[PDB]
Amino acid sequence: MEGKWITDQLRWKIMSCKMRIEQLKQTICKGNEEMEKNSEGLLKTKEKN
Amino acid sequence: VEKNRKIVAENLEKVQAEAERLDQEEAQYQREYSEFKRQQLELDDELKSV
Repeated sequence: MEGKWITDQLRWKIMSCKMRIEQLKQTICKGNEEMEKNSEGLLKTKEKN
Repeated sequence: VEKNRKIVAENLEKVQAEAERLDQEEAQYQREYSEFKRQQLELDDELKSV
């Protein structure tokens, strides 16, 4: 188990990273949708003003 | 992406706050212009009555 425990810590470090890679990706994807939404809102509100 | 989001968010907030300012200005315009209209409507009939 000492040999498997070491490799299994990494197997968790990798899997844990993968979950942060996924979440951080979609966070950017959501962070960029507010760009097109609020920048377009900025435009329409500047022509309106 | 976080920093430039705050920049555009603030830009939208600043510009929309100005739209509210011009809405408040028109509101007062409507109030002031309506009293001018009311006075002009009474002068219109007073010019006719004379």
